[PDB]
Amino acid sequence: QLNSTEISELIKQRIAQFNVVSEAHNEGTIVSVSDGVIRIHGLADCMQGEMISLPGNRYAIALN
Amino acid sequence: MQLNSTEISELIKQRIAQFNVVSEAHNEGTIVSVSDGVIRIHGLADCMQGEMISLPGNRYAIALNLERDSVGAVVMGPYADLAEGMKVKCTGRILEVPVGRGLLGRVVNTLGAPIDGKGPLDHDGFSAVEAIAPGVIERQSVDQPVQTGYKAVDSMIPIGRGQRELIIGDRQTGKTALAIDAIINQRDSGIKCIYVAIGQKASTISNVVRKLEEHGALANTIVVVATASESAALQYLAPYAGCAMGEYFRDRGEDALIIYDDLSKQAVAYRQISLLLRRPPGREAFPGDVFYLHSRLLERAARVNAEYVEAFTKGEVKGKTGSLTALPIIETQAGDVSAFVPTNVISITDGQIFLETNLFNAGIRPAVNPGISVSRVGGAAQTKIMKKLSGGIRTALAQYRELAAFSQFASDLDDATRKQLDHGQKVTELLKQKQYAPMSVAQQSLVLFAAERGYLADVELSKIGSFEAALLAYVDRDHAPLMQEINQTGGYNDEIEGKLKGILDSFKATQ
Amino acid sequence: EFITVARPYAKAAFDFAVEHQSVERWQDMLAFAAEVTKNEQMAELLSGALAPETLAESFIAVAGEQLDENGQNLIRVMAENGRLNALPDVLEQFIHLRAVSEATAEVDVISAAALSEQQLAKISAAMEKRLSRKVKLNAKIDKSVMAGVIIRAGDMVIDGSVRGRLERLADVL
Amino acid sequence: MATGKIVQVIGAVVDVEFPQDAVPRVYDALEVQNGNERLVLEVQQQLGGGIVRTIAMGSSDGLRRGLDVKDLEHPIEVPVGKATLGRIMNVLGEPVDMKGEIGEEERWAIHRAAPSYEELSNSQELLETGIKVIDLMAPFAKGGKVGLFGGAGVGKTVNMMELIRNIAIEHSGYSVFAGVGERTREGNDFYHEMTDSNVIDKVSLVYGQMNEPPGNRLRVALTGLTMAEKFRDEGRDVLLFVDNIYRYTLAGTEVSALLGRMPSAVGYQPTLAEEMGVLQERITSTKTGSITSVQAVYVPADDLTDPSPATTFAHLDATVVLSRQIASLGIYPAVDPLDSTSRQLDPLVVGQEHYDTARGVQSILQRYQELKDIIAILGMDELSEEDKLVVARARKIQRFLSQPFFVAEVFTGSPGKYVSLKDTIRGFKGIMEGEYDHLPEQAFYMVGSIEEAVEKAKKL
Amino acid sequence: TGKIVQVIGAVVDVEFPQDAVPRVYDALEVQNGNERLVLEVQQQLGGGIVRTIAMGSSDGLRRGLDVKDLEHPIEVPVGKATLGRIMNVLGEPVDMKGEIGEEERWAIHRAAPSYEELSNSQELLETGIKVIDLMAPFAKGGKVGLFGGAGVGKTVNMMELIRNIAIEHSGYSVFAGVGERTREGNDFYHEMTDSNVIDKVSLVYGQMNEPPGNRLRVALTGLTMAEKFRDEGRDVLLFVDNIYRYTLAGTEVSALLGRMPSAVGYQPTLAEEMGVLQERITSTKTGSITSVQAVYVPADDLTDPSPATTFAHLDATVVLSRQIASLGIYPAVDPLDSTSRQLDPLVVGQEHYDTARGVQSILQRYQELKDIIAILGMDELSEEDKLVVARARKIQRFLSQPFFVAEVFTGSPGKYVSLKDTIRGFKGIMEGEYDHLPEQAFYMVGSIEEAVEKAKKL
Amino acid sequence: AQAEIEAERKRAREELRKQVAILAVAGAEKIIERSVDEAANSDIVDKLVAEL
Amino acid sequence: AQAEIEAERKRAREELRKQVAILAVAGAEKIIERSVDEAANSDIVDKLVAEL
Ligand SMILES: Nc1ncnc2c1ncn2[C@@H]1O[C@H](COP(=O)(O)OP(=O)(O)OP(=O)(O)O)[C@@H](O)[C@H]1O
Ligand SMILES: Nc1ncnc2c1ncn2[C@@H]1O[C@H](COP(=O)(O)OP(=O)(O)O)[C@@H](O)[C@H]1O
Ligand SMILES: Nc1ncnc2c1ncn2[C@@H]1O[C@H](COP(=O)(O)OP(=O)(O)O)[C@@H](O)[C@H]1O
Ligand SMILES: [Mg+2]
Ligand SMILES: [Mg+2]
Repeated sequence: QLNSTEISELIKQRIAQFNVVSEAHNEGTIVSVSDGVIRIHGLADCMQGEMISLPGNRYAIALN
Repeated sequence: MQLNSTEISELIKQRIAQFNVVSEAHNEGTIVSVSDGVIRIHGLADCMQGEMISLPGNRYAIALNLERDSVGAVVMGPYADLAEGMKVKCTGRILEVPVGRGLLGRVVNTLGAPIDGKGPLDHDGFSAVEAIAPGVIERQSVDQPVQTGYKAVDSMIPIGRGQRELIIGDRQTGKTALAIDAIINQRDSGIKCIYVAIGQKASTISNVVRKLEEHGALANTIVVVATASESAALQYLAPYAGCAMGEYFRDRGEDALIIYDDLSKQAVAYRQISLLLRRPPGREAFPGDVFYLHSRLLERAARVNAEYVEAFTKGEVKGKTGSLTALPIIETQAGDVSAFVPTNVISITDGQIFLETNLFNAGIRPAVNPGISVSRVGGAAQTKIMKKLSGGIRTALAQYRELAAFSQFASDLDDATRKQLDHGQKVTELLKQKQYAPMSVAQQSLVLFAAERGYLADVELSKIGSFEAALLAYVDRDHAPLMQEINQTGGYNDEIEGKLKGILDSFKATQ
Repeated sequence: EFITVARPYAKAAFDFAVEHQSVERWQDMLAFAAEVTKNEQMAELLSGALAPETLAESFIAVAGEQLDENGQNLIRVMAENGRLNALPDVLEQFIHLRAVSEATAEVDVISAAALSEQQLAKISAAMEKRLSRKVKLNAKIDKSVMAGVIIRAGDMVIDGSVRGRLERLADVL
Repeated sequence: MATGKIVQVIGAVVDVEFPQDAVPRVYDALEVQNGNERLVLEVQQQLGGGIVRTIAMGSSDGLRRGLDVKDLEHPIEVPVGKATLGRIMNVLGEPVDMKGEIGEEERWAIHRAAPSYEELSNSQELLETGIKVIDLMAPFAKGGKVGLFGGAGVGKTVNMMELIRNIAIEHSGYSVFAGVGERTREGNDFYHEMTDSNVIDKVSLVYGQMNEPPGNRLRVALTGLTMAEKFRDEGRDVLLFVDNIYRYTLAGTEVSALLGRMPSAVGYQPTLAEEMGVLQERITSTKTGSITSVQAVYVPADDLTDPSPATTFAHLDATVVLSRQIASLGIYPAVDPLDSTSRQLDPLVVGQEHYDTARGVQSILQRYQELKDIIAILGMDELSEEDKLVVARARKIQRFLSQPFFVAEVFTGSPGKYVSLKDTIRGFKGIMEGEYDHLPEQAFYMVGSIEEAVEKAKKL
Repeated sequence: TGKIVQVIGAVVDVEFPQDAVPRVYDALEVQNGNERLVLEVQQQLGGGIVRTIAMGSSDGLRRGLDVKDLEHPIEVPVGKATLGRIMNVLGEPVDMKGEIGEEERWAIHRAAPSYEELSNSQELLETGIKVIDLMAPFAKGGKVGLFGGAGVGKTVNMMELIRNIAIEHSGYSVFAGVGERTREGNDFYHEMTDSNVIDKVSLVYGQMNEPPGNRLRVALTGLTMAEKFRDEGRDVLLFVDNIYRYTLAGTEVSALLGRMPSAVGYQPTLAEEMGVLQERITSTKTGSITSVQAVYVPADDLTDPSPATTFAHLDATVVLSRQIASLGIYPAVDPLDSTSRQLDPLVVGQEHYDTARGVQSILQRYQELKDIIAILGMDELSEEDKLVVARARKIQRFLSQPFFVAEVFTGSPGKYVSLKDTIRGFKGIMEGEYDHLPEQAFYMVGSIEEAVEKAKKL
Repeated sequence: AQAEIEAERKRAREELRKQVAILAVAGAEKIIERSVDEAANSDIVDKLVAEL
Repeated sequence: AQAEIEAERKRAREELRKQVAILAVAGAEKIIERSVDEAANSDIVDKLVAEL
């Protein structure tokens, strides 16, 4: 039994509104960083192989 | 007379009087799981890693994990009778062991509980089982010899106070023989000895203790034992409990000697503890940190300088350097010194004595294989006389043992290789020695003179043992005081070399 | 056991209830939701491989005691992840977080025989100095101890039982 | 009354759920009615929540979830004592021959601690088997372990019967034979080979052969051991045979895989050395008695480095190797003197005369090996007259290692002999040092002592 | 501000407020009893949790302790003031002298120099060791690696290189002891101090006593000091006492950081952990680092992932072997496996190159004959293959040399052999002009003249 | 042989001490269970609450 | 010497029986700060003497 990026304040948001108010599908937020892999939460419209643009001028490739 | 009931009764009465009826607050938890020796405790908010947790009965568990919600611990004893729901209590203590000079001559469980029937310990407080060795600036270079009894190791593989020196070989090769013959010899040289038996058969341990008592050595040794039956956690933690007792003498400016009977069986017990906790194994299925296991252990065998002893002992002891010598024993399958764990340990110690089973079966005992055995401190750990007489002898025999295997058919310079593989072979015939017969440095020194200076070119192999048996009595009759003189001092002079030829000649002409 | 996966949901529900002052309603809502999870016919459904939204909507139907927006939204979030069985633990950790925030404690006092109701006052007063919290005693009677008293407050115990004294002496010898 | 309920069933593993306060301890037994007949479960692990994971001492087909499980408060208990002599029992100590109830008076739990350090016997004695080859080349320590590396066709079981007999008649001990995971056919024909040599009255049998579930083959070794421990407590000297220790290791590996523990060195369980030591450590001498053991060993892939052989060899004291060749010569027992070994052969323990005599006969035989190698290629005449002498003496020694067993009379008709160690020393001292050179080599074959070889020669 | 929430071995988990979470590689501080413990954060997990490695003994840590977020990476003293002194991994002074009077502190995590800045230098560097500078010569500013199992002589060789280069060299020098014996660090510290070269050497020690965090990060500290000396415009010597312990300390920590195992239990990031270090130890246009690295080979297996991924990062690779040391032939270098980038006709000249290639050719032809020699004996050899075998064994002996630091082991005094003096001797042995001497005439001598002499005395 | 006698002395002495010690605790337990009465129980608890 | 050990053992055992009744009482009255009379417990101490 282990969590899957269900964490206090995201859950609280969903408590107050389960049907997320329509939000940009063209952006998300980093939730984890390790060894060169970042986990992003959101990005409903991300496509596999797409380039994701980070602060600074850097990019990541969406693979999972 | 000395079973006075008054003595016993006052012993008990003093404890009854020395009893604190006062209640104390403590932190509590519940056992939630039990399997294969691992406990999973829920609660213990105030548990700290490495701590001793006390279970019902009188037994302890060691905390290995502090998960977000549960404490993972291993049980140091029989675990079968625990059950979910039982309460446990957190002591305030990181794992501890009784230490002192009162342990000398006692057989002791790895937790310090005496297992000979002789009753409670007298001891000078407790010492933490897990520690970090003295740093680079607290050490000193090893400069004092530790005489075993054996011509082979005292001359080819010298050992010094503060050194760590692996004994490695196959099974039934004389590893334990050599180690307890090293103990027995310190009987009379102010070194305290310690013998840790890990995973051995209980009858063999009783036999070893009986032999130590036979030769009068037991009064000077601590015996820590964790037999093949006992829980893997006790075998895993046995040698740290032994080093915790050896370090008592080191930090007080004395000298000690410690023998880990099988550090292969400690590695196996740790591999078990580690696979039962689901850790990903590596080469040969050993855990990732099986190097760090032996590393943080043997790095405690050290020599510490006078300032460290002063600082530690609060100025009680001045101008003395303590030390702790180690002789770990490793076991190799089929003569493989290039396995995972034997090579992990060859990499931590300051040398190795490799006992080869071919030499051992051919009667060459101790079966020291030169050219695989080495001493990384070298001559600096010998007496001056021995340091001069021995020299390159081990590389001489490494030469010889390639050359005699290549020239399996025939030879060249037949006269030259005749007088070479005469002595390069009568050396091997010379260094063999009986068990329980140690011979002082004086006796080993003139023998290495005889061998090294060419006097044995005049003798057939079958005569060597007779030759030495006669010479060591000759010099006990005629040159009686030079022996006393070399035993005290390192003793080398051109006077001594001249007199040591005058010793040869007067005997060589009168066997 | 769901002790570890309950923590996020307990904290989120408590924070939400605190902001909106309805802590006392949220505790009742969680108590009822945990009670419907123990039912014989529902605990069968929760084990099936129903899709999350269908399991939630068939679980929501069995509870009209939930404030329609947020109390049901918690159920929906939990059902997404497949954690509805964690409710009986979200409840207990909610109660614990509440007791922390309201600085309250509940200490058990175990005795060989009931105390004089003047003793209890002193014990409670002393504990309220041992702890910052307002205490609530729940004394009990046990015959294994035979004199003195055990005070257990969370996972800290203060043991003054004669039984403990005997079995602590026996080890001195 | 019964308080648990089955929760999972997977192969031989069963998980049962108890009330939170009444969870069974580890190694406690449980029982359930698997249809018409009860089935016994042994607890292995306590998982969280009152669930306890067990292994069935029987086939687990037919088990439903929700079956009621009854908690026996104690480990598996077996009948012990004199009542079990000549009876066959399975892991649970149930009689498995057809002769009815065992009349035992007492039952012991099979899980036990090894003798404490202060119980061990303060001396190092030897066991006199009465077989010349064994007593000379590979003496048995009283309370030791002994490996038996013979193959098949060489007469392992007739040697076992010879020991079972001699340790009952010459000493006054009993014996136990634990069949760990071996062919049923062998067990049946062994039970018959004993019943018609009258030794069956002096041995206790327990059998967990290959057909049985893993839980049976795992513990059956402990049942035999806890019967031998009962005979030991009575002050006797016992002899415990384990028909294959390798199959005990393999049953451990199977059960370990069933429980889901991570694989260790070559696939073996992680607990390998502890599982072996907790068995091998219970059989030792003791101030009141002793258990000796003769254990058939099998080496996988002929690899003496494999973890299972490597772990067992740490516990063996002696080691007798049987040879097809020595049997093809018609010499029995077929023990090989050059590969057989014992670590009791040292002057400090066995004495200087015995040690040097054994080393003597060994040197003679291993020289005769190279001589007989020469002969086959260059013919006999190439040999010196010293070499012809060594051949003539080696052949006499090789004969004199034969013996007539009491148990072999069915075969050889000659009455058996029990040869004291003294006599073996005298005889081999003789043959080596040139005495008895004057009488023929057949005067030594299947004789007994040497004061009988002179009398066989007298009239040969 | 943070709380501890887990303690597994050497890795600690800490929980921070949602907006205060530290960055990767920042340093945190805890008060472990009457001690101050430093944690370096490795990963940011979700929810303000951050996972760290303890730069100290992990024992005694409770859950719920308060940890303080220092807002900067681990920083170490650097520059001229760090010279002639021993330092911790955390930059703390570890000899009993006073504090380090440094003017500047640098973070131990840095990017490697740009490709545009690198520099290339064919300037050969002489070492008085026959085998090393016949077979595998190296250059000023290049990397050297000594590969070997346990106990074959890759520390004695490094101390002889220190003797032959780092006393006869003007610039500063740095020594990093990563995961090795403290006895030898003490012996080295006193060998320096008792010859007054200590005050041009900077030492860092993370020896094998210490928990994984120290052995993991202690290499970057030595590199940071060397990089400071490089950027000042100097040229530096950097000796690393066992770089294998830098990745083993990563394997120990890896599984606790929640990363799936890889080929032989190694961390999945082995090649990146190794590259991001080995890439900053290089010379550049502004100054040069010359280095020697001891590289342990586990179980003597040269195809293990950790040695295998290192060969690509070195210019000169000297491969020691046990099957030679156990002949008593020291230094136990294997000439059929040692190699250098610098061994070109255009760099060392045609005669040096040609001698080296002829020596490899002979020793290889000798390897090919060992199986037939072992089965059928030496008499079945062609009449000229016996000559190949004799010259190969003579060459194997002559590759041996007595070192000045190995006097303690063998008594015999050290020798220094110049390059001009060794290619001459090997050209002689190959051309057959010493076929009349016995093999033993060559064992453990200096130049070829000392062999021609030793033959007189047998 | 002399050391082997000293060991036996020590060991018999220890055994003889063990017996008396466990009888001391068992006896104290029986006495306690026989002697307690409500005033003594209150005397214990009322003291422990003061150091609480 | 073993026989002298056995003699001394029987002797001291017959001595200790006096003491066990002392130790049990001292222990009980240590564990409870209330001192206690003998008579109420007589057959307990008398059995303690005997059962050694
Ligand atoms: N110097 C010696 N001379 C003659 N025999 C010896 C000598 N040293 C040891 N032995 C013999 O070798 C045998 C085995 O020795 P020992 O038990 O010490 O080896 P070991 O390595 O301890 O074996 P194990 O590893 O199984 O414990 C002993 O019986 C001993 O008698
Ligand atoms: N001591 C002996 N005396 C006579 N014949 C023997 C003896 N030992 C073995 N044999 C012969 O060898 C056979 C071995 O058969 P058996 O005991 O069943 O061996 P295994 O069980 O190993 O196959 C005997 O049946 C007999 O023919
Ligand atoms: N030139 C040499 N002459 C003699 N012995 C040497 C020489 N070089 C190395 N050795 C031997 O090599 C052994 C291995 O030591 P060391 O170099 O420290 O191994 P490691 O490289 O694992 O640290 C030493 O104990 C020493 O005897
Ligand atoms: Mg041994
Ligand atoms: Mg080194």
